[PDB]
Parts: sequence; C-alpha cells; structure tokens
Amino acid sequence: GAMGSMERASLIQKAKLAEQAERYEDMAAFMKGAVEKGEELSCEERNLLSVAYKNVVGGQRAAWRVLSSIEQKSNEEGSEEKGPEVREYREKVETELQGVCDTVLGLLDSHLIKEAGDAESRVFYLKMKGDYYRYLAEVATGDDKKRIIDSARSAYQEAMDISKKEMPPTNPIRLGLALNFSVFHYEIANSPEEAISLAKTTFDEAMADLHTLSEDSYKDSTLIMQLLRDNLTLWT
Amino acid sequence: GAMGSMERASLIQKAKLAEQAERYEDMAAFMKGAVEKGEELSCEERNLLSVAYKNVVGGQRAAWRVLSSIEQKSNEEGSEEKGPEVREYREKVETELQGVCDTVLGLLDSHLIKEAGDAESRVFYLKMKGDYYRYLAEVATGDDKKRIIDSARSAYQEAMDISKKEMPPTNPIRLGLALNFSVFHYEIANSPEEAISLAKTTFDEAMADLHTLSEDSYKDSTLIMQLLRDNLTLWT
Amino acid sequence: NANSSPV
Amino acid sequence: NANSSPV
Ligand SMILES: [Cl-]
Ligand SMILES: [Cl-]
Ligand code: NA
Ligand code: NA
Ligand code: NA
Ligand code: NA
Ligand code: NA
Ligand code: NA
Ligand code: NA
Ligand code: NA
Repeated sequence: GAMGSMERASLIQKAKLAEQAERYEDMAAFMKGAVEKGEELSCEERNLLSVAYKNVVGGQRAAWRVLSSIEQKSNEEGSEEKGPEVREYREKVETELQGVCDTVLGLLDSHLIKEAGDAESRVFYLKMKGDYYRYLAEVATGDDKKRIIDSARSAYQEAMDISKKEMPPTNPIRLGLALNFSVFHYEIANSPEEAISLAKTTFDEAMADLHTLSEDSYKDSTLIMQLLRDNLTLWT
Repeated sequence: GAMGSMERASLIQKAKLAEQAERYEDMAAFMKGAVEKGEELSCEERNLLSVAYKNVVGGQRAAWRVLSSIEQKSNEEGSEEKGPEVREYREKVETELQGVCDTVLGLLDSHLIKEAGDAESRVFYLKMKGDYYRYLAEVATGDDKKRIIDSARSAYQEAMDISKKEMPPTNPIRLGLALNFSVFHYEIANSPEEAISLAKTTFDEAMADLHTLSEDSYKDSTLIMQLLRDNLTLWT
Repeated sequence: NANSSPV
Repeated sequence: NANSSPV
C-alpha cells in the first residue's frame, strides 16, 4: 500500500494536517496507512479515523441522494426519456461509496475489532461497523439487502450490550451509539417505535447521570443528548 | 483517456449531474472528456468547464494556503522542530494543484484557443489561461516564477486587447477578465496602483453603459461590478 | 433528515 | 482576500 513507506507517527501528523486543510480523502488514506501498521489505535487516533471516513462517505451519501432523487423524477409518469446517463452516474457514485464502506469494514475486520479489549475501543469499532453497514443498507436493493441490514443490527447490538455493561449512561460513545442505532431503527429497519423508545430511554438515563460529571464532561454528554432530543422532536 | 468511450452529449449531461451533486472532480473529468472530443464548446459548455476546474483548484488553493501558513509558523524563532512532514504534505498538495493547472492549460493549448475565433470564446479561454498561470504563480518560488507571472500577464493582456475592441464595457466576460487581471496586478505583480486604476476605470465605463441593457443583462453586469467595488473598498 | 452522531 | 470572478 502507498503509505507502507511512511512512519506511523508521520501518517498521524499528516492526518491532522489534512483535517486542518479539509482534505478528507487524504486524511482517510493517511489513517488507513496508520491502521495498516498493525498497532492498536489510541482514543485520539480512533477519532481521526472516524472523522476522515465520515467526511468522505458523507460527501458520497449526499451526492448519491441528489442523483437518486433525479433518477426518481425520471421514472415518473410524463417524464421525458433521457437515456441511461442518470442511472449510470448514480451507479458510479454508489459503487465508489460501497468501496469506501468495504474499506472501512475491512480495516475493522483486519484487525481492529479482534485486538480491541477495552470497552471504549471495542464499542467504538462495533459502532463503526454498524454505521458502515448502515450506509451500505441505504443503497442496497438486491438479494443482499436483508443480510446487510442484519449485519448492521448485529454490530450495533453487540456494541449496545457492551456499552450498557461497561460504560456510564452519559459516556459520549455510548450516547452516540444509541443515537445511531435509533436512526438505524427509524430509517433502515422500518421500526420507528423502537427508534423513539431507544432515544427516549437513552436521553432519560443520561439526564439522571449528569450530576456525576465535571463541567467539561457535562458539555460533551449534553451535546449528544440534544441530538437525541432533536430526533425525538422530528419523530413525534 | 478514460472518457474516450463516452458520447460527447453524455459527458455534458453527466457534468451537469455532477455539478448538482457537488462532485466537482467528476465534473472536471467529464468536461475534459468533452473537450478531448475535438469539437468547439458552446457558451454553456465553456461555463461548465470553468465551474468544474475552478471548484477543483479552489479546494486545492484553500488547502495549500492552510498548509503554507502552518509551514510559516514552523520557520519562526522559538518554534519546535517537527520534522519534514509539513513541508512534504504542502509539497504533495502543491504538486496536485500544479497538475490540475497544467491539465487546464493543456486543454487550452490543445486546441481550444487556436480554434476560438469569436470574441466571446477567445476572451473566455485567454482569461482562463491567465487565471491558471496566476494559480501557478501563487505557489511558484523557483527560477520559473518570473516566466510564470509573465505568461499570466501575456494571456490577460491579449484577452484585454480583444475585449476592449470587440465587447461592450458591460459584457460579463470583459468585466470578470478585468476583475481577475486587477487581482493579478494586486496579488501577483506587486502593482497595487495598476490594480486600483484598472478596477476603477472598468467600473466607471460599465456604469456608463448600463442604460443600454435589459433588466436581466443589468443584473449580470452589476453583480461583477459589485466585486470590483468590493476590491476597491478592500484596497483603498 | 435524522441526526446521527457528529465526528 | 481579493474577490475574483465567480464561476
Ligand atoms: Cl458514469
Ligand atoms: Cl505527504
Ligand atoms: Na516505524
Ligand atoms: Na442521454
Ligand atoms: Na488489545
Ligand atoms: Na467502565
Ligand atoms: Na459520438
Ligand atoms: Na515529525
Ligand atoms: Na472556430
Ligand atoms: Na461585439
């Protein structure tokens, strides 16, 4: 791989420079190189991996949605035939998006999850596994779709089980996992009641634990609690 | 080239889809493919070429500025030695930016400028030649720098001579050329007085011609006149 | 339009 | 910070 000759610390340093420059494709390539050195990632390094790939796949998902909507307007009654180009270009962006998700999933499987023993690393990686299967599910239409949805659900569920045994209800990883699994239920699994129940229980259990926190921890937890309440406001 | 098998009209159609999806690298690759079909570009197709490459090089220029500023903070008295990584990464983004500029310049030279006989096409391409030599000048530091600056100046000057013979003073191409050549004088050529004189004469000659325009032409011209006045406000 | 976790 | 032509 093209980063094989670069020191691990230099890859981390350049990932941070790439973030500052809003060069997220470079950031992701640097962090892939760092993971492929074979050492476990620190907390900060796990968050650089997540920021890089979330920005890359976020642009692809936004593009895919725009193209899918145009392809939808084209298959309506009265719409002029314009040829294969919209489908072809949606397919090109879809394939690229699937490739990024497969790359992240492959890093998690080789070998980040198997080496992750502490709750804060293992939950973080299992959440990421759920997230990138969720992004695959957003574009899935084939014989595959049920198994991709179940892979997302399974990863999220294992992360949830660990988080509820090992982390306080205010832990930001635990909160963001619950937030994302609730969105999985709403947007992917056709389970809006499950989505709403999880968001409300998560919010209420975090509320009750805020008294234990420092000012800085309180700010970290309440930021994600607000996202839970924003979804509940949208959904109810 | 990878677009050689795609119809010209399909490349144009996909460039527009890529714009809507904010996929500017794809947009630029589609428009490069369209130019390489060898036919002249329409007005709309020239503006798709310009939008695509301006967005690609704009992201690279923004990243280069962030990295150059960090590399500047590193060469100050008291700054800790952090190794070659900032310079290496600035160099990587610089090389990529130079590659995009060389690609645009190569399309203009093979063969868009030589085939462009109407003032509206020839001025547009010569302006673009000045612009991408200007972006090369922004990062030039070598034995090359004077010749790159002179190449920008020469292209802009030929565009200016044609525009003042062949176009009204309100023509948006003529206005945007003058705007950009004024920025060349201010930012590249160390000629702020020339920059200010050109911006003010351009603005005043356009003001005097607005009475001839339709409401829609008036809106197009006044939008670029406001950019001239915004620069004059910054510079005086 | 669902809010997911910020990176 | 100079304004150049909008694409
Ligand atoms: Cl395509
Ligand atoms: Cl580099
Ligand atoms: Na090493
Ligand atoms: Na078509
Ligand atoms: Na371990
Ligand atoms: Na614990
Ligand atoms: Na053809
Ligand atoms: Na270093
Ligand atoms: Na011609
Ligand atoms: Na004319």
